[PDB]
Amino acid sequence: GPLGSMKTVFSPLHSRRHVKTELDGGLLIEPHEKPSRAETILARVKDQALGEILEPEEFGLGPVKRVHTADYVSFLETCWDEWVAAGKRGEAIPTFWVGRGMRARLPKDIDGRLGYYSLGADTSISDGTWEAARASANVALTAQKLVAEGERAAFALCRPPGHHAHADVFGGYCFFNNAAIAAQAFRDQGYGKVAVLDVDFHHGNGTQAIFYDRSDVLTISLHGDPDLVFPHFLGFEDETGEGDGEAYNLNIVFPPDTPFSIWSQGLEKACERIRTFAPDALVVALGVDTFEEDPISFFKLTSGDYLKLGKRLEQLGLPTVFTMEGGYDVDAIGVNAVNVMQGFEGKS
Amino acid sequence: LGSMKTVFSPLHSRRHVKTELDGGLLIEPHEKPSRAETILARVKDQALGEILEPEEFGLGPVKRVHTADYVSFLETCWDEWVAAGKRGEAIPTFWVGRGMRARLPKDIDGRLGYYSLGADTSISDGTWEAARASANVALTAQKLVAEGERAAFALCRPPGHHAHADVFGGYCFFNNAAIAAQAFRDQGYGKVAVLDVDFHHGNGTQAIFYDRSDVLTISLHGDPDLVFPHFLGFEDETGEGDGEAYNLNIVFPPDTPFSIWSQGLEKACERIRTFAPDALVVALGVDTFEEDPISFFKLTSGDYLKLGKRLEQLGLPTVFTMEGGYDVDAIGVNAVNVMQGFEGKS
Ligand SMILES: [K+]
Ligand SMILES: [K+]
Ligand SMILES: [K+]
Ligand SMILES: [K+]
Ligand SMILES: [Mg+2]
Ligand SMILES: [Mg+2]
Ligand SMILES: [Mg+2]
Ligand SMILES: [Zn+2]
Ligand SMILES: [Zn+2]
Repeated sequence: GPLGSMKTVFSPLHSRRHVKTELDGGLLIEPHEKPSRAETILARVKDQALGEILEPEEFGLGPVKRVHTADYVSFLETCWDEWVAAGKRGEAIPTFWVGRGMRARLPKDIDGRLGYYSLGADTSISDGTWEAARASANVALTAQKLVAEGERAAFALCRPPGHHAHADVFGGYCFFNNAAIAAQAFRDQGYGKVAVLDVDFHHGNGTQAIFYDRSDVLTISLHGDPDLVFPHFLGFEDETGEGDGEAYNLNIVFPPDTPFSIWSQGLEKACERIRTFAPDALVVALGVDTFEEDPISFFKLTSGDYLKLGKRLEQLGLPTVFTMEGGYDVDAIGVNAVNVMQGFEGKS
Repeated sequence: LGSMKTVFSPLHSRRHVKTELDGGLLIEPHEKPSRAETILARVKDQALGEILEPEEFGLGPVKRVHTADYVSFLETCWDEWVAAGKRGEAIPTFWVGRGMRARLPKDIDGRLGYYSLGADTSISDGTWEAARASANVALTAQKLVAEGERAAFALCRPPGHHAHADVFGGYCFFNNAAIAAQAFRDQGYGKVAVLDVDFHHGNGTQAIFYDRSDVLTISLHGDPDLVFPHFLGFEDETGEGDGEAYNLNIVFPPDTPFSIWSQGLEKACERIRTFAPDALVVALGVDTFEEDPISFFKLTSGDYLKLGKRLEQLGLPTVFTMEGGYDVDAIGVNAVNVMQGFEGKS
């Protein structure tokens, strides 16, 4: 496509995930991660003529299982059917989990397995969750293929998001780690080193965990202080990797009310870390829940700041896949996410 | 025929939560105040023995079992929850998933998950007061036995046996049975056995004494592959370190009746005989009952008389702590039948 354009991959199958309940503050509420998020971004991609929009190819479970365990993939496929067959009347929500002092032992019971495979209770599973998660991973893999076959960049309009999912744990509205799947696909195709930069408001705990003992995939996240927000139990600045991965994970933490003038100092530190890592490809886990009107987050970026973010990311000079993560003010989510892509393409 | 004293606190009614997460829905809680009131009414109706209010022992004996940080959390959780703007009862949303750090966070939601093993045990106003009262009920029962009674009935509510040193869940906050067992040890009883006949595994009691040989922990329960607590309670868990061979789990499948369950009871009694303890704590649940709404054994009301009789034959100073049992219209008959069987009713 012409200079100033970027392709977007989008699957209509995201609408197969449309849960009705989310545990929040002790109540079952309307979920934050709703289908209109993807539809609003897509409409803005079309309205601004960002570039070609294409549906994903089907890559099968192979590339997903380069990152996720077979038992976990099997669990996600059967969980809903087993839940209904066991007589439960609500959506599939964990009630019990492996508390501190208990065994990490897989039980037969579906409630037990729900808790074994989860890190939170705000991510209901229902009919179509499996199909939407599969399509979202294929969206990311199709974007990776576009870039591997010649595009400078591509936008993977993933829903559900991915960066909170571990090799065998779901939560934070995520099931398959689309960013990690794209990064591993780059590695499997002969890209020697890959960086994953997580600019979503929340820590990419799943991505950090998946590559934690590796030096061939650099993981960086900017996020709200986990002492104060999800995911609470990872994301601290003292987590720098393990074994061969020591010095190849970087967390940058910010307090409530942080604006772009401060957040972008952390962005500059992340970009300098990417420069010294010198990767062959970049995956950006993009959330716009850093926005000043986001209902669940406490940074203060403006819509115009997303143009600046995209410009700065283009200056890294790397083949780049963007995977859509969070962002919950639906009025502005399309403007904000597409502003990143437009800034990358030279707008403003 | 014989008499047994019962300790009961009216402060149990301070815990009266409205919601329990169950099957993806917020339902009426199973662990409800009428459980304790129905048992107490039957204790009075049968003239089992004197009924006493608990003494206030303070937090010393509780902190012999539970960590100071956990005890502090339980006192402030509800106030912090309300001040943070939450509109429901206090229920964990996130926890330490496999692969995350066991690191205590500042946030109240984060601490709720750190200190819990499940989301079915809502916290609200008065939970702290009722949990403190329930531990005092167990400690008063232990005092009665140490001062000469053969046995005493601690009519605890909330129950206790699923609580670890620093984890609440399964309707439990303080491990009343563990607190009573440790009180026996602290008063010079060299060996103590804790026998858990509740339908569910006493995972908290197991964890608290797991590396210890001075407190023998035995539980009969439904197979954790199939029921709470799922991640402890298996027969291969026999202890750790010096505690090796001082934990015994006996597991049964759905539909198990007393004629089979009592064979496991006999194996537990033989292990207790060779251990030869100086005191016995029985974590007593009657959710082994054939009509219990969340459990799958098939004991009848008359079987609880036989259970009480068999426990008396151990010949030990015995504290009964009330745990589960959720078929309310039979809970009084069932629980008091254990005490009356202990005293000689058949
Ligand atoms: K982030
Ligand atoms: K790494
Ligand atoms: K038991
Ligand atoms: K033990
Ligand atoms: Mg179950
Ligand atoms: Mg919070
Ligand atoms: Mg009944
Ligand atoms: Zn986010
Ligand atoms: Zn029970």
